[PDB]
Amino acid sequence: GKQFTLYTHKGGPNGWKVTIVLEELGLTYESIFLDRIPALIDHKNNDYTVWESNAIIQYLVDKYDKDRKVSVAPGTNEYYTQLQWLYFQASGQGRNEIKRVLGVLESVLSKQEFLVDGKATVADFSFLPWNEGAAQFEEEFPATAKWHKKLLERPAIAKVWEERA
Amino acid sequence: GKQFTLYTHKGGPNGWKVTIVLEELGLTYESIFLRIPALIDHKNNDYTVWESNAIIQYLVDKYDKDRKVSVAPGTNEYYTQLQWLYFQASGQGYRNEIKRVLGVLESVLSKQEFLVDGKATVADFSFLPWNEGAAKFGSQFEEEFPATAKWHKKLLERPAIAKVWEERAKV
Repeated sequence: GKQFTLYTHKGGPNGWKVTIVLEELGLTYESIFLDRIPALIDHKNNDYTVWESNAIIQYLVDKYDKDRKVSVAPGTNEYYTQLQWLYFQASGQGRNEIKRVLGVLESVLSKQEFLVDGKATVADFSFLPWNEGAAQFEEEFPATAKWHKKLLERPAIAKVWEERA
Repeated sequence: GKQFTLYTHKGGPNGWKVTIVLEELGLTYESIFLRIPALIDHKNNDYTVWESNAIIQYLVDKYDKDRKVSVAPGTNEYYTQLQWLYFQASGQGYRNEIKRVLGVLESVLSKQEFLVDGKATVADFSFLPWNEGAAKFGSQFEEEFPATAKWHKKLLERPAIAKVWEERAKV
């Protein structure tokens, strides 16, 4: 049946992150709600199991985004720039903190289209659920607001966003 | 001159974290006191990266080809190692939060020698500076978390890490 099993909590922003990626990659999965988590089991890789959402996401793109539709290649400088943003997102998902995170984002996005290169990647996507909590916005962080809005309009993400309610 | 420039704050745990890896890999570097930390690789057209665990990933993937202290990119173990690096960055951004983190560590290290089955990696190294502060909470560390305390202690005894710890001491 389904290639992956995703263990998550019901409204879990992290589970949502991972789901956005699964959908972007056209991968089949089953979601199981509990109540670390989230966790991913890959039935085509000996039921290899990984947790930490951004690690899960790295695994999905490196192994299953060979077309680089939403990710850069392993072993390139760009990969470590992608990784740096994925760490920034994870550190920032855990006020002035929100504004500081947004400030960094704006400082980059006002100058280039996406967090790495001029391609939407999982670096950008990783902020969506958190950012759809962090909300006047378009006034103080216009580049970020616009980028966020445009990410939401990608068909896979719009579908996930529907399921999200 | 020095292959890397590391920007960091004077007593910074994240800096020490990165320095551990630079030394384990025998790479030349200069430290400048002031995200931060940030690393500049003069042998890679001054490619520049920040976030200590992204920096560290960069350092092992490119410069630990012998796999002395890391696993190969592409393998499942790589993603497990990555898992622990994210857990290190997150879990340690009352202080039962500390005991929660140590709890997770203990549940693993009581059943296996290191975080990634078999050998010490940067996954293990990543916790060292944070763990040093946490063990300044009396002896609840070695009492509640003996596997973790053993593991931590033995990591500190690695020559390179001992050297970095002398530097960290005098700094």
